[PDB]
Amino acid sequence: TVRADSENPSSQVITKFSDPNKKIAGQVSMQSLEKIKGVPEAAHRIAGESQASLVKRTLAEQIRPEWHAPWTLMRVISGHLGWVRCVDVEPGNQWFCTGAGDRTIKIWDLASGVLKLTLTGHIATVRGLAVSPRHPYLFSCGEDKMVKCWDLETNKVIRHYHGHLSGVYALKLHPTLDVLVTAGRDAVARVWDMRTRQNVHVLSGHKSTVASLAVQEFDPQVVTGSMDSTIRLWDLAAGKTLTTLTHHKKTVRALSLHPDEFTFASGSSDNIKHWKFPEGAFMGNFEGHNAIVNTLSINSDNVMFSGADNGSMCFWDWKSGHKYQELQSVVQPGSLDSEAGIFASSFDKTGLRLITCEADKSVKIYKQVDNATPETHPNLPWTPSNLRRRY
Amino acid sequence: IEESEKWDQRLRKKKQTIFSDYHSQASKDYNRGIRDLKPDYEKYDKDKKEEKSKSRSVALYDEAERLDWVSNKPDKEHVERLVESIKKQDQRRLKNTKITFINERNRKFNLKLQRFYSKY
Amino acid sequence: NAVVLHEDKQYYPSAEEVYGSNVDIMVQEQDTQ
Amino acid sequence: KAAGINIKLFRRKKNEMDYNASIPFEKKPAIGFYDTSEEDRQNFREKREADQKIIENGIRNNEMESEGRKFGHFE
Amino acid sequence: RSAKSAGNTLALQVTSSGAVDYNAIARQGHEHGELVQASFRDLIPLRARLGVGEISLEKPSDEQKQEVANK
Amino acid sequence: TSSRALPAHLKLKYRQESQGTEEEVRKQDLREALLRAEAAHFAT
Amino acid sequence: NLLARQFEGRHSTGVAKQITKQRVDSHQDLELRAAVMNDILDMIPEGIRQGKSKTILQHLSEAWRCWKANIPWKVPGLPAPIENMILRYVKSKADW
Amino acid sequence: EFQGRKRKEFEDAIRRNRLAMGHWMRYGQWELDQKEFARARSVFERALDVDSTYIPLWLKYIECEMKNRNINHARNLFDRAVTQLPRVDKLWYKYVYMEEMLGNITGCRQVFERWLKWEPDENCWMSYIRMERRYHENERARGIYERFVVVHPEVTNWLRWARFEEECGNAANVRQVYLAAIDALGQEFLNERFFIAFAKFEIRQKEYERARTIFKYAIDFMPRSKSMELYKEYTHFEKQ
Repeated sequence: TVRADSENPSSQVITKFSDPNKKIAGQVSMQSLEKIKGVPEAAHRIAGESQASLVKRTLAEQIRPEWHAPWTLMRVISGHLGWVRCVDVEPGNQWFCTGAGDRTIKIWDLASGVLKLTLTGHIATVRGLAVSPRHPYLFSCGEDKMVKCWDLETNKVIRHYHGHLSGVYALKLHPTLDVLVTAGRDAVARVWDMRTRQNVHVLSGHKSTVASLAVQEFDPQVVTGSMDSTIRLWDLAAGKTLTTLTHHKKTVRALSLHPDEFTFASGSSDNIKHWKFPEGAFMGNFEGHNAIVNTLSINSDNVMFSGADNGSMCFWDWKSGHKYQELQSVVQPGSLDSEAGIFASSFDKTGLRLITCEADKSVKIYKQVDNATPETHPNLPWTPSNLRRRY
Repeated sequence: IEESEKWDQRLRKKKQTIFSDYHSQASKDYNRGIRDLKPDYEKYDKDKKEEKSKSRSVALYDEAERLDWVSNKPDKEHVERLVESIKKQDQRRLKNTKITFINERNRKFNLKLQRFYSKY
Repeated sequence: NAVVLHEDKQYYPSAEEVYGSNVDIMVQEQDTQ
Repeated sequence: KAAGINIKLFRRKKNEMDYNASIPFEKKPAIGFYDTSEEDRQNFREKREADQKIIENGIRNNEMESEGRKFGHFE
Repeated sequence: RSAKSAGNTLALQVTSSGAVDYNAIARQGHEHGELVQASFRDLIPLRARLGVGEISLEKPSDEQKQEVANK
Repeated sequence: TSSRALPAHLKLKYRQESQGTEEEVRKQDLREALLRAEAAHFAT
Repeated sequence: NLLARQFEGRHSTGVAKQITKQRVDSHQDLELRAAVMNDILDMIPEGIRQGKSKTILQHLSEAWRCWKANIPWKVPGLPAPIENMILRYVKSKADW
Repeated sequence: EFQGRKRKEFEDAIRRNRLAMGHWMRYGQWELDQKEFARARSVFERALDVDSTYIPLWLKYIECEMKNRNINHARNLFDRAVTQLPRVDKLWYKYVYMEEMLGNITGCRQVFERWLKWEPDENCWMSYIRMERRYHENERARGIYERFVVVHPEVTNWLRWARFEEECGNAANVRQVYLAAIDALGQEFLNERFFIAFAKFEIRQKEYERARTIFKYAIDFMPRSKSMELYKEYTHFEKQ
């Protein structure tokens, strides 16, 4: 038909004249597609808006990671005779207590690892400890359905909290009020008064075991994640739920609060998500930990730790969501290969030492390498602008 | 060549039709149902041509701020064909869905065992 | 060439052989308070 | 009932809700964007009469099978 | 004419120029419909939600802490 | 009602002055203390 | 209490029962089975016909019995993650 | 008395194992055989209260509502189901199929718009294309193709748009779509098969200076490390 000819410039003037460097590698070259017919009144604006959304997303996933220095093993404490399930650190950062599957709570010295007295009195495995920062107490809970309040001035149980239809899997203390919150297998989180041992609130909204817990001072105060892969945000004043977070696919076994940022992060078998707290606004993913995460801990200087059920240990850059170190937990000599696992973890008060309670009957202490030198200790390489996340 | 082209299309489709996931299974069931559809009756063309002539404002196909799509009550023929298609599909499902042992359950268990361990 | 008696048999490496020389291995079987 | 009956009534035990006075737990479908309106109120007669024909069909089929015992007595 | 509202109010022309808003089924109940997350924008990180400027990631000061503590 | 539900331990105990209250922990320098303690342990 | 129970009723529902040295084993078994159910529900990926918990529980019970009788317990068709989890829980039970 | 007996047996069977969905399905079926409405919905939605994520129950409920010609009820049920589980395509596919085969296409168009707000996979967009092309109306299907390529930047979608464009009928439009595609994919995405398809379109249009020149451009564009198929197509055109 040869209505026009000489495509030599067209086949070049179209491809060449634009931004040379790719913006999102899928830019439709806004100025180049008006010329086609169609529905520019409605379809064109929708396409433009979708392009704006996608370019904003791909550009906002490109935060440069920091360095943060790597971690290393410094001490292996092996005193327990069962799986170590929980750990908490005393506010003065002198000693820490770890309950385990041998029915015992062992209190160790944080600096030296020397074993102080061993506390007995649970019928079954201990699943949660909490050293009160305003009282000289130590609350504990176990799969044997009762909650205890050890008086640390006499090392004897004084209070018992009884209402629970099955095992208790987590325990937390309100930072301001003298109120503690426990969560267990009966798909109910219960709120206890410390002094009177009364069950004021029965936060009953889930359908299965409330595997995770978190308590703070501003509303919503209680955050509970269960086996329904759903997180709930409760208000303690009325004992009702405000928001429900169903983004997770499998049970969320780890909830953790940022000390300084008013956001929280939760982990599950698929993905680790962190949220803006007042309304539960999603704020991004921590992808790369393809395992069953059990623990999440955030340092003071924006470092995240995530321990898996198979000994996988990943350290995350909180700001950029970049996994800057992969560590594989190694079992103590008597264990099996399948015995590698992590159940509980916590940074100390300073945040320079990380305490890990393993599925190996051992407690391990991790310390950042002191020499530093970002030139000689590079993080995991960061490869920007590969492709937009599916979401 | 046209007959050969139609044989090419047949053979092409034959090698894609030879359970993977629910995600793709939904699509395959839907496009089978589309393959069994008979659209383009005398209704649609009349609806396109009639009320478009007096389009003083807003188009019959505009749905950015259309209001009438809430109140579309179909006719008897369409609902009838709905019911017959559903019944035929149900009947099709029920049609396609259907001594080492002491009882019929033991038999089914032994056949399961045979399915899993005979390789080993 | 030497034989290993059953009571002398070792199945697992020492914690030093498995953790390196820059980790202190603590075995706190007994209480200190 | 064949010759002369005192209208025998079946016996219920003393501690059952009977499942025959109302819906056992009485939950209604949530109302949505599209108004049902007529879809049930235009055809309350249908809600009663489809029920009626199904009863009557059950009665006919039971009667035919009861006489079918004699009908298929020898085959 | 005596029909009342036998059905939910139709979708709304939201103030963000969004043509039609089907979130009314999800927000039906919960007594907290303003916080029910039922749209694809809720799958997107707040870092990249388009119509967001500065998001304040700091705790609600001390007056809010005291008020909520007292309540 | 039940024997174990009777009133008991009606006085809640708070951390006293030298027991490590929040004020002192905020005033204290935990970092250099921790490193000094670790070095003291190492010396043995 | 006697008069309250007389004029009110049992109020049996919604009451807890402490473990009393006779329910110790039957409660430990329940907790172990619940934990194994959770692990099964997690390690199995999405859309892989999750209705497979009971058979893995049977495998776990048979593995425990084999351990007690000192029998190797090699199952040919078992996937590696399931086998590893069963071994781990059997070792936990054996140590207890 | 017969419904009372069956009702009591099914009610205990579902109270004992409240997680047995088969019992609820069987109860709904048996109740549906005579008393077609009201309490059937009650029992079914009770089961959804037990577990609302059981897709077979949702589908069974839909089919049972449609057997008795209750259409608007089923449309409300779909709205609840799709706002509850937006990321399962079985419910969306059943919805669009039903609405499409009712004859109401003004509503299934907006239903598809709702589904497209979630950016589904390419299968949903292709279903929308096939829907629109089933009633011609290609003027807005071209725009829908634009949405498909902007949401899903891949060479395959651009070839699909070119095929639709040539089916509708134009020459400047198709090559113009191809120019938009080249300037969108850029150096790092444009593979040889794209230029092969453009060359084949040009040969079918019997404009051969264009075709030979795009062959030279493709020769010099991609590295000679991966140049086999483009070279052989160049040979086929020039010798043919």
